[PDB]
Amino acid sequence: VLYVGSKTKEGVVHGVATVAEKTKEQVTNVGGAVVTGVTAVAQKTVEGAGSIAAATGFVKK
Amino acid sequence: VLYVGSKTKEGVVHGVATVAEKTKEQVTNVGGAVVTGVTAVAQKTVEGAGSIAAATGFVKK
Amino acid sequence: VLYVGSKTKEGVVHGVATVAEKTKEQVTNVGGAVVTGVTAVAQKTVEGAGSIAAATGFVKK
Amino acid sequence: VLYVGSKTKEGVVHGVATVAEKTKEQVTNVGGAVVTGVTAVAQKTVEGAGSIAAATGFVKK
Amino acid sequence: VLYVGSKTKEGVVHGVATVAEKTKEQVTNVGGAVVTGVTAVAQKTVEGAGSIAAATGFVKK
Amino acid sequence: VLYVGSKTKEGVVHGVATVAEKTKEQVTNVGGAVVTGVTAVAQKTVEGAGSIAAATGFVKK
Repeated sequence: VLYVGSKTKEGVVHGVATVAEKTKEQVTNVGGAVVTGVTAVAQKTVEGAGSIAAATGFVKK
Repeated sequence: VLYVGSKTKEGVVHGVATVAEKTKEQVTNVGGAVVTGVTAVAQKTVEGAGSIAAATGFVKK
Repeated sequence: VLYVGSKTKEGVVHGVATVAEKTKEQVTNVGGAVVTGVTAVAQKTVEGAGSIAAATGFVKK
Repeated sequence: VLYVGSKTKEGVVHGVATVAEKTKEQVTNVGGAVVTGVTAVAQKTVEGAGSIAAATGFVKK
Repeated sequence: VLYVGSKTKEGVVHGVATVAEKTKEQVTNVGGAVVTGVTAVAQKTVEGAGSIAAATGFVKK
Repeated sequence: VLYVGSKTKEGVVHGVATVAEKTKEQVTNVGGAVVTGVTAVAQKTVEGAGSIAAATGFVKK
């Protein structure tokens, strides 16, 4: 009947500092799924499936 | 009946600092799915499936 | 009937500092699922399955 | 007689990532010297005095 | 007679990540010297006095 | 006569990650010297006095 939600945070990312000094970064994929280098991600889902970094090789049916 | 949501945050990203010094970055994909280098992403879904960095090799049916 | 949620946090990441000095980073995938390098991720799901870094080789049916 | 200096670094700063979330930052100075917030500074001096963040109240003579 | 200095580093700073979440930062100085918040600084001096964060109240002579 | 210095490091700082969550940081100085918060500093001096974070109240002469 009454909802006084104030300064609420849901799925929040803040204050991130990153440094990546790589001389060689290589990815080789053959028929699959590769997810690499996810940083500072936020989301909110209502009545649904919520993935961030989800890999699936294949779905044979 | 009453909703007084104030200063609410849902799926929020802020204050991000990144440095990437790479001499060589290489990706090789053959028939699959490759997701690389997602940074500072935010979203909100209502009554739906919400992905951010989702890879799927293939869907054979 | 009454909900006075104030300064609530649900699925929150903040204050992260990272340094990655790698001379060579290599990934080789053949028909599967590889998830690498997830950092500073937050999410909130309501009535749904919530994954962050979920890998599945394949789903044969 | 011979100097084959190669890829030499002297006074070098690189790859810096910073985040500063401050709600209130205040400085009050009365007759002195205040140095605040030096970041990612580099220099090289030859036959001279080299300061970066040097404060001196006063020099009465 | 011969100097083959190669890939030499002298006074070098690299790969720094910092996060500072401060609600209130205050400095009050009366007739002195205050040095605050030096980060990721590098220098090289030859035949001279090298300071980075040096404070001196006063020099009465 | 011969100097084959290779990959030499002198006064080097690298790979530093810092997080500072302070609710209130206060400094009060009256006629002296205050040095606060030095981080990731490097230097090299040749034939000279090298200080990094040196405080001196005063020099009366």
